[PDB]
Amino acid sequence: SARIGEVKRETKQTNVSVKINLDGHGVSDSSTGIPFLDHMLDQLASHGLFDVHVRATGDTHIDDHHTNEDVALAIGTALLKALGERKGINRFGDFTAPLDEALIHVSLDLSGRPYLGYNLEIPTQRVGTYDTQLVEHFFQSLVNTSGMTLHIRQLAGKNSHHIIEATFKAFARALRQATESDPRRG
Amino acid sequence: SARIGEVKRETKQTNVSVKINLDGHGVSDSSTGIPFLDHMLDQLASHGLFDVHVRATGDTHIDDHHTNEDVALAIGTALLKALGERKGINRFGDFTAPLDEALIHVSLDLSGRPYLGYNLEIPTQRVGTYDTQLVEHFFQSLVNTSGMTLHIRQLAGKNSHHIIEATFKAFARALRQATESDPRRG
Amino acid sequence: SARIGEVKRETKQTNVSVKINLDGHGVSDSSTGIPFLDHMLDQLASHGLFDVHVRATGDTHIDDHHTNEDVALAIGTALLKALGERKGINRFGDFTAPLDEALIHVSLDLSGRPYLGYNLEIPTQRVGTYDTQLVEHFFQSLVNTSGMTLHIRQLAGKNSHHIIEATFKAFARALRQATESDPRRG
Amino acid sequence: SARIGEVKRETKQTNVSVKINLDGHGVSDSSTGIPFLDHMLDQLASHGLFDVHVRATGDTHIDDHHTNEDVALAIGTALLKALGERKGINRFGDFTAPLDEALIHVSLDLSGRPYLGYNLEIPTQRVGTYDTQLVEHFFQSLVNTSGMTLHIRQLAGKNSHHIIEATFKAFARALRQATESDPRRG
Amino acid sequence: SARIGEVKRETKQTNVSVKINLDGHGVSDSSTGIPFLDHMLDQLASHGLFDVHVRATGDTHIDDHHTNEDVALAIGTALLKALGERKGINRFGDFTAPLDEALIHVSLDLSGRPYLGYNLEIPTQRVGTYDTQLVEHFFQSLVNTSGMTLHIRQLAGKNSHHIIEATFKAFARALRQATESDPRRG
Amino acid sequence: SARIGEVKRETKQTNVSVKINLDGHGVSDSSTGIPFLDHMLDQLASHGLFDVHVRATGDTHIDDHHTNEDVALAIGTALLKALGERKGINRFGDFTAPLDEALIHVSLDLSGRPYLGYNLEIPTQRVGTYDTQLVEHFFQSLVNTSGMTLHIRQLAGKNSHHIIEATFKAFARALRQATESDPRRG
Ligand SMILES: O=P(O)(O)OC[C@H](O)[C@@H](O)c1cnc[nH]1
Ligand SMILES: O=P(O)(O)OC[C@H](O)[C@@H](O)c1cnc[nH]1
Ligand SMILES: O=P(O)(O)OC[C@H](O)[C@@H](O)c1cnc[nH]1
Ligand SMILES: O=P(O)(O)OC[C@H](O)[C@@H](O)c1cnc[nH]1
Ligand SMILES: O=P(O)(O)OC[C@H](O)[C@@H](O)c1cnc[nH]1
Ligand SMILES: O=P(O)(O)OC[C@H](O)[C@@H](O)c1cnc[nH]1
Ligand SMILES: [Mn+2]
Ligand SMILES: [Mn+2]
Ligand SMILES: [Mn+2]
Ligand SMILES: [Mn+2]
Ligand SMILES: [Mn+2]
Ligand SMILES: [Mn+2]
Ligand SMILES: [Mn+2]
Ligand SMILES: [Mn+2]
Ligand SMILES: [Mn+2]
Ligand SMILES: [Mn+2]
Ligand SMILES: [Mn+2]
Ligand SMILES: [Mn+2]
Repeated sequence: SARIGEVKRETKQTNVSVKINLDGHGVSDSSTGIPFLDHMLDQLASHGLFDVHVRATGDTHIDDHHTNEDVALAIGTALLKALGERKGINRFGDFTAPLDEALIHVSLDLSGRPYLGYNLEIPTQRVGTYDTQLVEHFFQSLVNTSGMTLHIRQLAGKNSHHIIEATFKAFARALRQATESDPRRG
Repeated sequence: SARIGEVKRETKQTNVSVKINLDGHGVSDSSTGIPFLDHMLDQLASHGLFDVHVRATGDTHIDDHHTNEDVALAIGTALLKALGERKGINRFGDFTAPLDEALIHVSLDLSGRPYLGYNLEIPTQRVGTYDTQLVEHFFQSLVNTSGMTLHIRQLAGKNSHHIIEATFKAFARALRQATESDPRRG
Repeated sequence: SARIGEVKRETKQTNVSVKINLDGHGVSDSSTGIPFLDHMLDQLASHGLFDVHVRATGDTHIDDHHTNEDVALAIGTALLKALGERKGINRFGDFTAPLDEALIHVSLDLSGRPYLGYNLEIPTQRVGTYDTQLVEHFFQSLVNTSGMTLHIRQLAGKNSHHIIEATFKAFARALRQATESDPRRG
Repeated sequence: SARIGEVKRETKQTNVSVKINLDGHGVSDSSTGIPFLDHMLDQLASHGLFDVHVRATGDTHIDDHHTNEDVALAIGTALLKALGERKGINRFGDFTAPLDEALIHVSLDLSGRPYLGYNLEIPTQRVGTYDTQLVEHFFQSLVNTSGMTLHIRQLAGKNSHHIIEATFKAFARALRQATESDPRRG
Repeated sequence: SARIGEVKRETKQTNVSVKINLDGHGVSDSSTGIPFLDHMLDQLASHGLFDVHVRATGDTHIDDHHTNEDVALAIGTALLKALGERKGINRFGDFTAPLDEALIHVSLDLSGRPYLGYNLEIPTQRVGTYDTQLVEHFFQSLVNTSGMTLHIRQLAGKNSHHIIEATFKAFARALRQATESDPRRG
Repeated sequence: SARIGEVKRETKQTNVSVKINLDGHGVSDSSTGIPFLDHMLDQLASHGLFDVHVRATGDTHIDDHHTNEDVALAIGTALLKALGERKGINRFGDFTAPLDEALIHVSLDLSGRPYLGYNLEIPTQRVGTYDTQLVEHFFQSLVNTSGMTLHIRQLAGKNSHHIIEATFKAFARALRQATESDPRRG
């Protein structure tokens, strides 16, 4: 049956619930209190064919940082849980996706060793109300709990929304590849 | 008994109440009308083991500047009052604390001569709704009324929230050291 | 009697009322819909000893630009009206004022020829909700309708609020000097 | 009556007595054990029309530093005391004075917030037996206890005695302006 | 009683056993098949007062890399286990230690978030038979499984053995501080 | 009982007597014929809680060099003697202390191998009558006879007296730490 991982975590700052199906149909059901992040999690579901269910609340009066971080941490853990024994999967993923003028290359390995390589240069400080420093932190936190090797390379781009969104498209497609069955490893 | 300092000050712009216990247990009770500052004052309490009670209101319609300044001024005065005759204390504090990639070295002396040395380079203009120029002004104002020699050195950091928060962790730990009894000066 | 100038102007975008007494006592009564500008107009009154009455409404949904501009234009006209025949006045003003680390030199002549020389470098984009580009535009518009020669020189400064506020202090003091009676020109 | 401030302070290192009349006639009566400093305090009295009475002794065997510092601290306190409630005064001062080729601009505000901006470049290490590093320290210490905002800008100069002396002339004249009654604030 | 963590892990490449006592007496009992690493683990025990028991074998015919990595991973896990609920500890550590001309500053937080900041510049490729690239990898792997925030700053140094050994001295002393009881958090 | 070291040495150039108590109460009793050095030795006693008794005479007609050197040599020997078998001590010390704008980091190890790392940049040639080249020589000579590893790093500073004095404060505090009992090495 489908590989599903679920995490619930409450702290004094945030409360987060995540459920991810690696064998999904792109069902997008994310509400973090951070609308731009919800849009990116929808991208993860649609471009990766994951089913993504996220609920979070938190101390957004301070800033979006703790919520963003705790959502990412929980997603990484949910991915780890869903992966189970990791038998028979491709393990590696590699994809370069555009959004108009933006072009982002993502390469990853479900290695069990956390590492983020990241060189995005996002030229504005806010996309809507979303602090663009939080993009790197989202991926770093996700890597840290999932135990993923992840490289994100900005090949082109000028519009901040395009850069970030193309990153999520490429990541989702690379992660779909990595999590799928390898037909010669059954 | 415990060294407690209290200040109340009302101006045409702000109204501030501060009570600080140098011999506290980290009781955090700060409401300034500036949520990010409240978070940093919680850090001061938790990392310093001060009991910190702050209430402020002010002209935040203009910007957070007058409130931030008047809170800092009052805290410096409250620290001065709490210190009393300053007998038997370590006087000096020195600590370097991280928050992830950020690393901040704080050195201080409860000297009676105000000085701020500060080289933070905070790469974004807003953390939540908090103007990052206000960090330096908070420490400068606090130094001016407390009569503290304070040096803040940014050794590493990229995320603005991490840089500022690590600064408060390091400051709190250095100030705890300085305010504690020196076992050989009794 | 006192030199008073009054202007009312309604356009499709803004509605502005200004009354200025050159021989005032620093009565501050400004409500523009732009809180930071209200604070600066209070500075004008208090540091210049002008009585300043301003009411404005406008299309702040778009941005503060049209309101800021129309307020400034009306103030310049009100100053011109109040000056009347300009007999017996000092005409020239010259003052350098600080606000903490900021230091601003203003020199002006009530010449009848508009000119703004301005070299402020305001290092952040927003003070509260006030767009810092609007400072230069305020002075330019005021100069244009008053027919003033005005030079503003930033000698020092780092905090944007301090830079802008010191500018208004220096301007107010220079304008007080220029508008006052010359004891040898009666 | 005249605004007079008096300070006496004895430490293990120095003994200092200061009496300053803000409403003086330039009576110069300074003996610090540092002859060049006595000359500068005479300049303060003569160019500011303060009456300045200073007596100091100290550990000049070590160097002039502690004496210079403690004299400056006491002067700042005496100024603060003499100012009293600060009602009706100009508050701000601004003057540029030469001594031959030297030209020094001083701007100050009796603000209650200490700040020194200082860019003198004194090209020799000793004027007589006076260590030229002590000039900055004199002004810094004075600012710290008086709660003054003070900016000192070297516009020209080559001879060290001229640079330092012009600074005291300009400071004295700016401080006279700041401390005098504002005829419209009675 | 004493906080002890134990890890055993066998892979196709290496076999590692670690037992660490956080409340030790500096008992040094390390045999990794990598003599220079054994020397550094002795330093960890002696300078940290940890009891350190390590046994490892592995594919040193290929190079020391897999053994070094797997030892480090296991040590990080053993530290995590030994820490237990982490109640009442200092949590943060900060120390700068020399070895002759080498001087290394280590700052760490037992945060639960892995991060390594590292700027060593080791000027030779081999210390004995030990590949000096393996130093960074040892700390990175240890951080990854322990969930430690760790910064290592080379302040001075020329001799590779001195640089690496001073790093272990400083790390051990910082980790001792972090793991010890905070007398005010009981 | 208290760890006391005493040295007497007469040469054709100087005559020096030193007695140091590592377990002192900050008793300061130094007379070298070099007043600035006496002030620094008082700092050593007060900031380190050493009891420091020094008497020296010498050929100060030539310059202060031989006296300064011979005092330092004797102090290093006295420290070595007082340390005795060096059992149970912390051995390492690490502290960063300010004096106003100056900030100096000292790290040391009572290693038995002499080394001085020193990067002070003292911007004037004389503090009082004390030749500022003699600061480095004092520490070098002390290191050479004590067998100490000592690093002195200037992090900030402009006033020569402040730079040198902060160095002695930091050194004294680091040396107090190194010489004190380690509670876990009894
Ligand atoms: O690539 P998708 O099919 O998910 O479509 C993306 C949308 O165009 C949208 O999110 C967008 C287009 N430009 C910025 N954002
Ligand atoms: O160090 P603390 O125990 O006070 O925890 C701090 C929190 O992690 C939090 O304030 C934070 C983490 N990243 C940004 N902020
Ligand atoms: O100079 P004033 O007496 O008008 O006082 C100004 C206030 O201190 C205030 O507007 C301010 C201080 N720092 C930023 N703003
Ligand atoms: O300007 P004053 O009237 O006080 O006269 C100053 C003197 O000329 C004197 O102090 C001087 C001239 N050159 C260096 N010093
Ligand atoms: O600092 P320790 O007491 O552990 O002694 C270290 C030894 O001197 C030694 O490991 C060494 C000295 N130079 C390189 N290595
Ligand atoms: O830090 P201490 O308590 O020893 O006080 C030092 C004195 O202020 C003094 O030595 C000094 C202050 N500025 C230069 N020297
Ligand atoms: Mn974070
Ligand atoms: Mn989109
Ligand atoms: Mn301010
Ligand atoms: Mn935080
Ligand atoms: Mn316009
Ligand atoms: Mn203001
Ligand atoms: Mn000083
Ligand atoms: Mn002269
Ligand atoms: Mn590897
Ligand atoms: Mn060795
Ligand atoms: Mn010599
Ligand atoms: Mn001194």
